[PDB]
Amino acid sequence: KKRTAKKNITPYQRGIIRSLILTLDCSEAMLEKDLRPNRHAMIIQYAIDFVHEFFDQNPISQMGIIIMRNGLAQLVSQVSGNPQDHIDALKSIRKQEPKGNPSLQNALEMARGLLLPVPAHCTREVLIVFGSLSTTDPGDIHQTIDSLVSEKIRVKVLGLSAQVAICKELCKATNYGDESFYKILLDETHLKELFNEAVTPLPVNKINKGFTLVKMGFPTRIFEDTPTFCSCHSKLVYGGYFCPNCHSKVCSLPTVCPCCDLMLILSTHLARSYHHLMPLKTFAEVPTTEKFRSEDCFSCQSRFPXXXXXXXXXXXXXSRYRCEDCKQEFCVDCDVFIHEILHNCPGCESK
Amino acid sequence: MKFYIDDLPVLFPYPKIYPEQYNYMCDIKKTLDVGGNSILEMPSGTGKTVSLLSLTIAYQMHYPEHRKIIYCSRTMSEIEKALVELENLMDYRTKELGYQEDFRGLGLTSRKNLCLHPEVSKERKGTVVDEKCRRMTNGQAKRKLEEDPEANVELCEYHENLYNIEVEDYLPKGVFSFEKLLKYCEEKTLCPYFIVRRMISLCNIIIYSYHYLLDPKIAERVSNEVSKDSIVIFDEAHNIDNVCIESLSLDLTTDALRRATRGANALDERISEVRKVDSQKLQDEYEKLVQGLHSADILTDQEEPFVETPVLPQDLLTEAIPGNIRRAEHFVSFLKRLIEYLKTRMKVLHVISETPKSFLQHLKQLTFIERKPLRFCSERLSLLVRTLEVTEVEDFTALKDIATFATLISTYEEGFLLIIEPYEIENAAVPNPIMRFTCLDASIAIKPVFERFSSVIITSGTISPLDMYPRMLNFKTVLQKSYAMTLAKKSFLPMIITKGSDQVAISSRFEIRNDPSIVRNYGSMLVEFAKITPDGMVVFFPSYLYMESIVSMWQTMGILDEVWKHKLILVETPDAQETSLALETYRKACSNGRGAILLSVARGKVSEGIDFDHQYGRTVLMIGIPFQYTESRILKARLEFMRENYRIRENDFLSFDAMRHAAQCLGRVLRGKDDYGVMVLADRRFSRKRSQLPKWIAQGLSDADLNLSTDMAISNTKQFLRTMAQPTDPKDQEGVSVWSYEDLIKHQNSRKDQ
Ligand code: SF4
Ligand SMILES: [Zn+2]
Ligand SMILES: [Zn+2]
Ligand SMILES: [Zn+2]
Ligand SMILES: [Zn+2]
Repeated sequence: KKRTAKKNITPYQRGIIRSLILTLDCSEAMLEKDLRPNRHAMIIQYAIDFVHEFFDQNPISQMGIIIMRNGLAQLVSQVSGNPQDHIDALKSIRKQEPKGNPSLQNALEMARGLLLPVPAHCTREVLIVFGSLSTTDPGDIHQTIDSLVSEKIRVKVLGLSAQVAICKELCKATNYGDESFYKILLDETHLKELFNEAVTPLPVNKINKGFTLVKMGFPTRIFEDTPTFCSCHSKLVYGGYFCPNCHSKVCSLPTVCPCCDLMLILSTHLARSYHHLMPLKTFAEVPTTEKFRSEDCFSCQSRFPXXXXXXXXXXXXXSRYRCEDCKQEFCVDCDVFIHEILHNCPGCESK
Repeated sequence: MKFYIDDLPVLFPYPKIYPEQYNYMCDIKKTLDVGGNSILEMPSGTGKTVSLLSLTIAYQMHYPEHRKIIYCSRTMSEIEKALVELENLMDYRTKELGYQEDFRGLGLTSRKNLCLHPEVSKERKGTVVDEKCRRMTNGQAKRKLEEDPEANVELCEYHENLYNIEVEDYLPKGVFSFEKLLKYCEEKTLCPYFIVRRMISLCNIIIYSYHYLLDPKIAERVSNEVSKDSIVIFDEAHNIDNVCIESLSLDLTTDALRRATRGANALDERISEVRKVDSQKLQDEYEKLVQGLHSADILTDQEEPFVETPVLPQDLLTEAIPGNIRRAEHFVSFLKRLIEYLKTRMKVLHVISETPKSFLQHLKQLTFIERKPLRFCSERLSLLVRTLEVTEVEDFTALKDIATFATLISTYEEGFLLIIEPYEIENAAVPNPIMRFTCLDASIAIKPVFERFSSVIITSGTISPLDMYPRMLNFKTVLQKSYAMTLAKKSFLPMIITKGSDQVAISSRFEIRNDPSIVRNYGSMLVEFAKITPDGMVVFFPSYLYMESIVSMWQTMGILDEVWKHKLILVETPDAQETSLALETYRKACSNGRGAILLSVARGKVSEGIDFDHQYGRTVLMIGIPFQYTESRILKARLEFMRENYRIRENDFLSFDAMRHAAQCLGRVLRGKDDYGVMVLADRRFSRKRSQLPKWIAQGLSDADLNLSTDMAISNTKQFLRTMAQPTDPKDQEGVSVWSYEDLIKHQNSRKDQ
């Protein structure tokens, strides 16, 4: 009894530096009484959740946020590399209330205008969030879809309890034909999982486009405390970072340089990407009576696995989900937490 | 695929199949080997088109006996969908096998949809288009044009290039569908009408409307080659008896009688002028009557024959002179006998129905004019018109209609019924008398086509019961099976909304007008869908006039406003063109973002020929039930003959045909097994007749779906579409109910030979 991705294709190249733009709909549709508080406020909630999720897991990417109201679409965040701007924007939104209906075309076009200064290595994806049953366009739709996917921008949309095959067709266009991006839901657990997978870099079978280098340098922490002075907010900065060549002071941020305009991280972010470079073979649940390994966990120490024949119960799940390339165990919580947080296969890292 | 039914390779153009399809092919072949009729059910949710065409090509190419196949759709649109479908079948067949095709199979509808001449094309009424392509390319036009070169005569020149290149040979190889046929013919600036008309003697399959096989005035030019040993299918033949009794129908009204006075006086004028100028050729035609029916130029007419044949295909005919009518002036005399005897029969104070013979003997007492000469009305008229090489027909449309009338009434008896209502009560107490007349037995009209052909195939996406038709049309069949939709997933929720919000038992059969209880009931139902439903939703109504009263008083309600906030309304309208423009705009909108709604009559014209994909079709609603005795008693006497002839009483057939139209409109929403949506009915009566709903449809009806409230139904569709958007595709449960390529068919069936 398993519902598992049979082939976890990940050993290649996914979209890393993603210029992500969630779009929001704040219309009378988001009011309606089908979700527990509402669609609307719950969406604000899970959107904040995604802000943290994304900027954690994609801590080298950028973001701007746009909402839609009253047959009009409204940006709420300039392209920002500080999460809290998005966070407090979302706060300022939640208290504002939805009205009217989404002018989908205007949102698409605003986004189109936004992601233009993004270079090649910076990749372009928008993120619809939809709960309405209709749009309001002022401009020819498939016209703008043509422009969009002609400028190489796949989009992931998350509609609510319906289907709108224009969304599927537009996505299939944006996603080079192949479609998986019109994920809509039927439950709130379902909703958050949708988010969590929206976080990860997204490959399908990549169009072999330009692989361009990216150049940068690294700043250095400061020593003097009283010497408070800033050039990125022009405020007091009691100690921080120092552009490798431009040698300006920068308050703590992974941002691009504000003087000679070059990117500045340390190394950690590369390491997160590597954790998204070679994920591991899935821990296979060892065959029930043919496993007969040592009776505990390896990664943790979990002596439970069976009761040795209780006719039904023990003969159920001889749960020893152990790795593939290392074949070294790890209990169910160990499998979940390894594959979840620290993929870090020690048994496979061990040798 | 290239598989077998134990005897024939099958080049199925899809690697995939459905088990029901193999059931279909097996039983249909088992028929064809013993040519018969064998009424069946094939769900339209699967496109039986491909099953049909694939097996038919396999059978025709494989067995060397029947090189010709007849596939009768209902309309031109069904034909062209099948045309591109067969084109795909043929392209796949060539792709798999190389080139074994040598295949030419074409359809045909009319100049109205095929007159490649632009000036003629700009006209709108198909009768004038017919006459105008006649005159423009007439066996007479060419002559007087050629002996006398003048700008008086013209031609499409499409007939010219036809004559030049086409009528020695055929099209290159293609199955030129209306798209491909019209494109190719335009690139060759050809007359596709005459092209197919001449081509008839060579196509390996043929397709056309039911009418071309049903209206003997057009179902006349059938050759034995196209007839003798062809194989004949009917698809969506459910609503056929309508066409039968229509083909044998003739109503009247006396404004046309004034038009016919105009025409017949004009004929006095023409006979006067010609006979004074020259009666000699008229005497030539007198001796041509004296030699008989004059098939020498009454049937030997490559373009001449003026009046087509209302009678069955020349079976109910003789050949003698019409006695005294040899004189065309006697002829016009009896023409007036008719027209104005019709006029004196036109203004009875009340309704009167007539058997042809009863009123016929009546007329003889009133005016001792005789039946056998009377039949020759149409043919004599046509011949005299040709001998007058006339320049106009509009004055004589009434004359050809009356020719048809007299011919049938002098011809047909004891199955038909004249009826004379002195007004339309719909606008009662005004003069609108109607001398309507029609048949009552469809089996009669069908009988010649059954008589010619054994291997006849009937299949509609509605048929139930499979016995009603054998009763009505009195025919032998063998394998009368309905195919329950084998699906391991729901994919459709039909539900009977007997209870509204107020749980009021609902129907439109209360009346054709308003009763704000049911009115707001239905408005609430509608608008609640309007919110919850996504793009693509059409509900169907019992009657345009009823729907009209309801819609007007609903515009009076704000009930339009919320749907106007969400979706797009499209309404039905009597004008064919603007109805169609609404249709295409609906389609574009629903495929686009803004959801669009149509609403319509179960009898409505679109419900005849237009199918619905996932996009355009999500939630259909049968408000009330499509009954008709709102309208006239022609159906009353129809039922009278029914009962005294068939063991079927009124209510039985009223229910039967109402549910026929119901399922007829239902079937559209589904395209392929990735198809789904809502199906709702809104009336109390649908519980009693749960069993009259076709097999798969009834399977989708669990008794727990009966007489639901509308709010619970709202919930039902809520969860329903929540599910439907989801990719529950194990594809390991799809093998058994899709029979994956070349294997589960091979595996199961070659094992299933048990
Ligand atoms: S058949 Fe030829 S002449 Fe007649 S309408 Fe068509 S194009 Fe014109
Ligand atoms: Zn700063
Ligand atoms: Zn710098
Ligand atoms: Zn463990
Ligand atoms: Zn391992």
